[PDB]
Amino acid sequence: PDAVFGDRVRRFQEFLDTFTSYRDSVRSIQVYNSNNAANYNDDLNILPHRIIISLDDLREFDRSFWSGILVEPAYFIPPAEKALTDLADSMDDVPRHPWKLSFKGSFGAHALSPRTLTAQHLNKLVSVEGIVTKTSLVRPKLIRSVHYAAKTGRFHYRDYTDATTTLTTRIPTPAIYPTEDTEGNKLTTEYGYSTFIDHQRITVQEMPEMAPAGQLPRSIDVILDDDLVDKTKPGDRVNVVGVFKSLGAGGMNQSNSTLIGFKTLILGNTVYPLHARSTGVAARQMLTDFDIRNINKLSKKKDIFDILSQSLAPSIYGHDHIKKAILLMLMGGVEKNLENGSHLRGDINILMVGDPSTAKSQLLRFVLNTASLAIATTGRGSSGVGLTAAVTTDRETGERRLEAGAMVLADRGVVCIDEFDKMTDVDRVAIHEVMEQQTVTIAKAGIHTTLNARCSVIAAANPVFGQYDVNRDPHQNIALPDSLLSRFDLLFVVTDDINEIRDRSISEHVLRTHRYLPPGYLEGEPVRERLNLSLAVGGNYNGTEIPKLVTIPFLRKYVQYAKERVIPQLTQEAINVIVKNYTDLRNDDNTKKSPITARTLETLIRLATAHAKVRLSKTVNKVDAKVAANLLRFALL
Amino acid sequence: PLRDLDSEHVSKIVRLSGIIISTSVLSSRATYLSIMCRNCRHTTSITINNFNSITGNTVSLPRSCLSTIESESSMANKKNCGPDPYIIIHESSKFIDQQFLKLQEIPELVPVGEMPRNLTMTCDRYLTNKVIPGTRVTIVGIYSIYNSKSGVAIRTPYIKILGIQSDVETSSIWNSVTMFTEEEEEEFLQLSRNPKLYEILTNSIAPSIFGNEDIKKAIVCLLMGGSKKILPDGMRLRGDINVLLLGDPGTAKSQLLKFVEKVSPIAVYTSGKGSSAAGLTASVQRDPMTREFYLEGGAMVLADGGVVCIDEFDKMRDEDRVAIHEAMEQQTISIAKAGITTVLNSRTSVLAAANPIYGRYDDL
Amino acid sequence: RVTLQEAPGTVPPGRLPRHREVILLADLVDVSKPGEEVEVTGIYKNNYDGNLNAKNGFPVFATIIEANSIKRRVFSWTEEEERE
Amino acid sequence: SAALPSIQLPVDYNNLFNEITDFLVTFKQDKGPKYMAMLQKVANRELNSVIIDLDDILQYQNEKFLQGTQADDLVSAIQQNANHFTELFCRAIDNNMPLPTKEIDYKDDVLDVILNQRRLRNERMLSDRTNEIRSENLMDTPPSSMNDALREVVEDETELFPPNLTRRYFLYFKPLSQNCARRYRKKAISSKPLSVRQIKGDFLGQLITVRGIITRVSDVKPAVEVIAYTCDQCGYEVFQEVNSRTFTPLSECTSEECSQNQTKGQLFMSTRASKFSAFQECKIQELSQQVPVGHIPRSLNIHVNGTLVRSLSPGDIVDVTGIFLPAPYTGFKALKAGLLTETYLEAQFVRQHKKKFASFSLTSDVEERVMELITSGDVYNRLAKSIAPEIYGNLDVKKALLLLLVGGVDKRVGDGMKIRGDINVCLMGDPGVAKSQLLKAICKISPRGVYTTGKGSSGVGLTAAVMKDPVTDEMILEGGALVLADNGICCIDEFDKMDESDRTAIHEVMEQQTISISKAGINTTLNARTSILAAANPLYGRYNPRLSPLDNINLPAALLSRFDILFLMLDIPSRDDDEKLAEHVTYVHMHNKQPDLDFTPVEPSKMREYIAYAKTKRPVMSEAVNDYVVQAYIRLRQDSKREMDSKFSFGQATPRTLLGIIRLSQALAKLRLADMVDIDDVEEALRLVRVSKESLYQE
Amino acid sequence: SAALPSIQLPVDYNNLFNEITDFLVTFKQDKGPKYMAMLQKVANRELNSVIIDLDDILQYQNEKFL
Amino acid sequence: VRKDPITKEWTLEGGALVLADKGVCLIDEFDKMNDQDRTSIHEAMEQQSISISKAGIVTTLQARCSIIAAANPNGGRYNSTLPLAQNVSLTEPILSR
Ligand SMILES: Nc1ncnc2c1ncn2[C@@H]1O[C@H](COP(=O)(O)OP(=O)(O)OP(O)(O)=S)[C@@H](O)[C@H]1O
Ligand SMILES: Nc1ncnc2c1ncn2[C@@H]1O[C@H](COP(=O)(O)OP(=O)(O)OP(O)(O)=S)[C@@H](O)[C@H]1O
Ligand SMILES: Nc1ncnc2c1ncn2[C@@H]1O[C@H](COP(=O)(O)OP(=O)(O)O)[C@@H](O)[C@H]1O
Ligand SMILES: [Mg+2]
Ligand SMILES: [Mg+2]
Ligand SMILES: [Mg+2]
Ligand SMILES: [Zn+2]
Ligand SMILES: [Zn+2]
Repeated sequence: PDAVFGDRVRRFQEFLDTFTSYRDSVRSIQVYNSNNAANYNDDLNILPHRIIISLDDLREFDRSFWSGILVEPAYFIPPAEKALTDLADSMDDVPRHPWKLSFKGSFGAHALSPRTLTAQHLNKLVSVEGIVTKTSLVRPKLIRSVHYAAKTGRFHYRDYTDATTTLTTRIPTPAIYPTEDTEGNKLTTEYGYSTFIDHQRITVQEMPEMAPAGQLPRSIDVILDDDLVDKTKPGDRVNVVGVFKSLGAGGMNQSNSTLIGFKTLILGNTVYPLHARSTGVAARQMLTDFDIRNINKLSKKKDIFDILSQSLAPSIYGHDHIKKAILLMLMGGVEKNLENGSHLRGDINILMVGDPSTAKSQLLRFVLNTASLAIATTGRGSSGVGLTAAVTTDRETGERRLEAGAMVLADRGVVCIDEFDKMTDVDRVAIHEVMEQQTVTIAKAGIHTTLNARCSVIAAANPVFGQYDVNRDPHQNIALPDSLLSRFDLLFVVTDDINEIRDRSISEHVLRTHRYLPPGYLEGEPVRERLNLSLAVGGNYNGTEIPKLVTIPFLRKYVQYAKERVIPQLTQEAINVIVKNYTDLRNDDNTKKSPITARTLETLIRLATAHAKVRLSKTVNKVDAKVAANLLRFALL
Repeated sequence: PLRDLDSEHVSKIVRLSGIIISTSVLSSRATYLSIMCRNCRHTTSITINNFNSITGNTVSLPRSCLSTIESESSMANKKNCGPDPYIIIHESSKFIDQQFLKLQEIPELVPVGEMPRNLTMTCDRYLTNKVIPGTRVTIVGIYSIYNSKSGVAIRTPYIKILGIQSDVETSSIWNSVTMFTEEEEEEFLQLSRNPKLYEILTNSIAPSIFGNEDIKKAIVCLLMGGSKKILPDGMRLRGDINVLLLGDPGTAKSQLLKFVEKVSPIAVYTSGKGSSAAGLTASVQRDPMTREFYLEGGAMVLADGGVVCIDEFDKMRDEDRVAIHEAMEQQTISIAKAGITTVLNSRTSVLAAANPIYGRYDDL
Repeated sequence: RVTLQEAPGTVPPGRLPRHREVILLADLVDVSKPGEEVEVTGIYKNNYDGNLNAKNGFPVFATIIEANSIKRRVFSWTEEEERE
Repeated sequence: SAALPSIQLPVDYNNLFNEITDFLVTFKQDKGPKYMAMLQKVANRELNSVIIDLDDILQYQNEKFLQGTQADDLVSAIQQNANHFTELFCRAIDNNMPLPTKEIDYKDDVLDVILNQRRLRNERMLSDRTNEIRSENLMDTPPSSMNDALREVVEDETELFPPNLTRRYFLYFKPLSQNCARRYRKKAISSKPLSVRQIKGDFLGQLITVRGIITRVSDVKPAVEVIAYTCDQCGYEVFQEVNSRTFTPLSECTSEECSQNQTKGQLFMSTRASKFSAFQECKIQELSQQVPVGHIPRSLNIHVNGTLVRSLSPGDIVDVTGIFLPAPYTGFKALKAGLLTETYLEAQFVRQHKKKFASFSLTSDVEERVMELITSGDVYNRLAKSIAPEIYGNLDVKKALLLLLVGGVDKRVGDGMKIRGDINVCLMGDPGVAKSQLLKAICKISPRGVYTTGKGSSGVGLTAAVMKDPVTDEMILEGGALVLADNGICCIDEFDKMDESDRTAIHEVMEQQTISISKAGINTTLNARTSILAAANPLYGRYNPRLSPLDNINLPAALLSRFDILFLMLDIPSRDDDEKLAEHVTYVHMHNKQPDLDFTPVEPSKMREYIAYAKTKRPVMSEAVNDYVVQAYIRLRQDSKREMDSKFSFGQATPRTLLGIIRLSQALAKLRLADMVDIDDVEEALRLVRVSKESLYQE
Repeated sequence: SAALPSIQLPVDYNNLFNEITDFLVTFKQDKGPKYMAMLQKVANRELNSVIIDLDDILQYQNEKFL
Repeated sequence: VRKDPITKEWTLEGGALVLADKGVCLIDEFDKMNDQDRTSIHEAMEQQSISISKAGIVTTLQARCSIIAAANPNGGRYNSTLPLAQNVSLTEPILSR
């Protein structure tokens, strides 16, 4: 019993009593676990015993304890965890594992990168952001072994600890695995009564956009324990909060005699996956009730389809039908999985082709910034293994494993392909399978695997002459094969025809767009660039929370809500419209930019379903089918 | 010189020059460590101020407990704690940073049939992370000795770094300086009040080039860049100016590119196909030690926040063409390989030069 | 340590050029640039290695030449050469 | 001591062993008890493995509860701690083992006569010990109490072969079914199929079921469980157990005689007296639906021992039930933190999602379903139209796909020359005619269907590669996609996009059914008996009537002749036919099922067993059908010669066309489960061949 | 560390030293303070031993309580 | 920048152009180069330096070397009626240097 330990425990009791949010969070975890246990008893999921703690609240309550948490976490985190366990045990007596702690908030000088991690930060709580490059196999670690002695018919047990389990060092007492009892009787291992805690080690390298352009990168190992396991995949941007620890003896013992130094790693307490641009982490936003009410009150309006569309990229003049197509693609339709395993597409593919300087790349860059899981690729820059997958070899097991390409990484997401015309044919015929079957089949030497590639694709192409020609055949203008043309749901030809009034209006719009100042910025000061890393949970300038046209942060709240919540179902009144329009398009005498197949019918169904998603309707209506039908007519005529 | 090092320089301060080819990761050495006996529980502290040794623990944990020889307590409660009984208490121990560097003799003066010779060097504390590989340095250090386990008594030489001097300083966004003194701040304000500042700046651009005044004005405009706009919908508007110079051979366009490379704070001069061993745009290869993806280099990325001077712009590879297009317009480079997907900054102005077909330009 | 091979002119036609390791001491280091032909006088002696050679199956010793002297078989001008 | 403190657990192994023992003698499912009749077959050397079904134990517990007596939850206790209950069940079985009715002859196994000699030796030592102890008469003095103390001292003095050395059976735990668990309100985590994501450390020691695709299977190797040594000095046999990947052999004898003596004998290991298990190591991979979004599928190690070997093959989607057990840590020592362990699944039971055609047997329950499908009538059309029922129309294409699934008669000539019975089908047409959907439907239907892409599957991904297998420590040939589809269907989408090397590989596959590889790595011929279903587009991407159908089909004549059926699938717009397609597709999108309610599609498992019974049949041709086939072939050859100069030509008729007609006729005879080929089957084959190419191009 | 855990005792040596210091300057038994005049004799080499009487400290505590 | 397969230690070699700094580079068979060499001599005759960004090394080496080269005409024989640009595979900018 240590007196300063008890004093720190009592101080964290006072902090937990003052801030009732953590008191409510412990109770909310406990009622969820007890309700699931009662459901399993009567007729699932379990929540881990750890609490998110704000460092700013602790700093306001007690600056000494906050600086103790940051600077000497070994002396301050175990008292606080003991205090949290005491609180949870005092409340859970009426309805066993000790409670853990996680940390959020500003870290100040402790917000570092793997390059910025130095030996002065050892034995300190640090928050480190980077990219996950390597992850190890999840391995169980024996904590208590249970054994049976058949001669006496009794169960024995032995507890095992290692240096990574405790923040404070302890005298290492290595107790061997018992095969005798104290009297010499044979022991048999009771697998299933023993306890094994999951253990992982990941490598966090500094982000390639925050790393210097010529230097070799710096990384650090992070050890994760039971409930922090498998919260990451390789390629994720992460923020790991944990204690920068030194372990063992750096060769000072006689047996060791070498200059690896003291081995250093982060004992992770907290792992936040971060959303960065063109990464595999999907952007998510926490929806408050007020935002849900705003989304629902916009849903009842009649002009909601012409309000969200024009508010996508208001800094681009024209392309009004393309904005509608991008919105319906972001809604993304409903995927059908039949009882015999046959799959039907839900997502919408858009090809744009036409004259240069027509804001195609700007639209691609907008979709890269406004979509939750958009990944940007270029034509010749990416390759066949670049988009689909590749096979490499890991160091430990020596067996071949898979590296996921851009299409696999953008599963349930968005692929923005610029310079679609300049792509190699091998990667084309790779893309044929992805855009329809929505899967990637790898048949390499020894490995045969099917990966999910459920993706929306936006493509920007150019005509073979550099400029679109009205008098020439559009098949001659695009010069793309028929099978790729059929995959894309909507194909838009954007010609830079020039008229005096239109050039006047575009010139005024661009000139008034270049005269924008951000709020809080001086007239002469340059706008600074801060890279956007968002936490993933689970032409008028003054648009402020749905006055006329919505903000981009609110618009992706609407898209997220419509994607998770409503799953519209087709009905007869939409079916008649889409059947009539499909028959008319199949038997039209007019020449079309896009060929007409049975794929256009499913395009009509997906577009009607996507428009129903905009209205937050559980049913697809006639008005959805007609707008989906005459949106297709613009892309064809 | 590195190859004129001798046994007479052993354990003496040497001043020597070269190029650094590798910098290792930072290791953690103990300065102050608090140790405790395993069963005896005797508490001791060790202070280390010497980190000069390599492949050796010149200071280590004591081989037996120090409680008995001290005899500090009157009671003194045969008891032997054992060999190496001490355990390091890490939460109360202190550490510094140690870095391994490798210095090579400069490749300009190397014998033709010989591999260039190099030396392993050690730095600690504030001498670490002060130099990147590729930098030409002067180094003051102790020519020292270690045994590595080729001769019965042969020791490998190494240098304990006492001081690093960077002969020239490379220019990038990370090494850029934002601080300004008051006298140069006022002196630059006296420049802006001159109504003929435009004329004197255009005359200062390539003084040894006759004519091409409009091109020199355009170079002045290119060097400044323009106001960059970030809009509430997120669509970024670029302010950097890209200028192309098409023309007949021998008309000082390459000299204009070289002068822009010299005068720009950050600048990279390359050809259309790149350099001899430095590529164009962005190169994402694997780490030579850990096999993990990293950005090896590239002209358009190394000169972020600066100017890329592309000579012979007509002759270019196909992947470089689309990367150059994207990096001109969106000021970013999208990289999507099987291991890594990213969009990285290439906010740089392009000054390109090219020749037309059939030799000279044809008016017809 | 300097690797010295038999000069290809002196080698008999069908045979391969033999090579030796020559150890140069304090004053003799860096006097011979690789690719140049020299004459070395020295003591011909055996290398001592642990447990000899296990590949051969015979107690076979490697040999070296501890160089007593190196003789070779420069754009420096004197004052008279400048006058000339 | 306090070093190993004791804990109290709810499990008690005394009344659980008594419950196990009473279960094996009293479980009468509804001759005599089930497991007592099974142990008679085990004792008669006619049965090698004992399968303990947890459904039987659950029913036993239900009967005990209805009787009113109190029974422990044996099913749950087995589920948590199955590794102990394997040995408990083996002890219970060895306690109550019936005598063999049969006597051992010279045709029995060597292991059986070894175990019989060990049992006879144990009996003889027991009798000799009690006889000499009776000869002592060390008290000269209650007969029955004397015999009880006598057997007590005799069984304690002598060294016997333990029951581990006298067991001829392997014991496995079949998981309790979900349906049986639903009846008794029992919640079976053992039945619930988990992905590799969800097998965490808290499942260790439990009996769990994992569903996934098998990727790699090692070769069967003898893993020694206990090593036998002979000593010349004392005549004892010394046995040392082995439970790790490595062991140290015994040198000096450790028997009772040589321990006391000053001269210890030298032990010589004997392979035949030692105990081995047939051992396989397998890799199971997550299914694509199991993998979360943006993740890579993970793999699990499966250990297969005893009788269960060779029941797992690469590419099989399976439910593997086994005990999740830890293994000693493999990996770098610096990376390990504490008591880290590797994991593996010790396999207990395997269920196939797709049943193999060769494993089909005429069990009683199969027969009534086959008779029901026959007596429903119109089996050929019913099976063809129910192949991909979400695809509207394409009835003749689906008919040829069903004949693709069934196949014709594989022919062996006494000279050794072989004519393949497998049918090859090409489906070439305009984009958007759902040919990829049809390939996926067939290629999920067939038990050994492998789906490939034109450039996604390379040459080394088709044929073979010389790879090292580390568990058996040998370089072995590992097959590509064609080897994975051996005696199955290889599903080649984007046929015209393939490179020429893969075209040569399939060129050898399509006729000779072999792949001959002569590279630096390897000099082999390997069996690739795949039936090939290819999907393709014309040369221009869209079919045009201006060009010849040879011209816009970029396919060589030799590779054209290999395909028994080529379907041109034209997308011709019409007002009436497109409306039916539109209403079909909209109905499928709205009710998530098929439009026409006048017929019920055959389930893929029912279709699989009917096709298996069809593949068991071996039809032959008579004189009349041979004459009709000969006349049809002559007419086809003359017609092709006439069409050669015209644009109507679809190639030249070859003897391969004749063999394809015969193969299709035999497949159609197989569907009717007939031992002979009829006129009508030949006419159906001819009309399928004619409407494959000529009829649609004429329209 | 955990090898030498801390304990909390009612004794505090800070306000006890201040109480001792105030006792030695302000205790006037009834020339000037007693122990201040005694320390003058100690400083003048006239006295060799200092006797602290607990009766004086008890009287000091009584006066502080009153 | 190359790693020795035995020593496992990296070396930076500037090549023949950097090694001939303040000297002479003698290039035989000038017409038979590959693309990488053509870029290297183009950079050396353009700005008398060689830029390398490999294996974490980003640097510029001085390549102020005079160049003497030997080449053969196309077809093995020089043609008087054709001019110099047609007689070699060398493009005009490298001929101008
Ligand atoms: N107006 C000028 N004033 C001074 N020097 C000049 C002028 N024009 C050409 N030169 C010189 O001519 C030489 C040729 O260099 P450049 O003209 O820069 O080469 P360039 O032909 O323009 O580039 P190319 O098209 O790739 S060959 C240099 O030494 C220049 O200094
Ligand atoms: N007859 C049909 N019945 C039902 N769905 C159909 C039919 N024809 C086409 N489709 C649908 O139209 C789409 C065409 O997809 P695919 O199966 O890729 O067609 P395809 O013949 O493979 O085209 P490719 O790959 O360019 S040759 C799918 O969503 C099909 O479900
Ligand atoms: N209709 C438009 N409205 C606003 N800006 C435009 C429009 N068309 C082009 N621009 C501007 O012209 C620039 C050229 O880039 P972009 O048009 O995206 O090239 P491309 O069309 O070839 O992809 C962009 O920065 C964009 O802001
Ligand atoms: Mg563009
Ligand atoms: Mg030039
Ligand atoms: Mg397809
Ligand atoms: Zn001690
Ligand atoms: Zn013996």
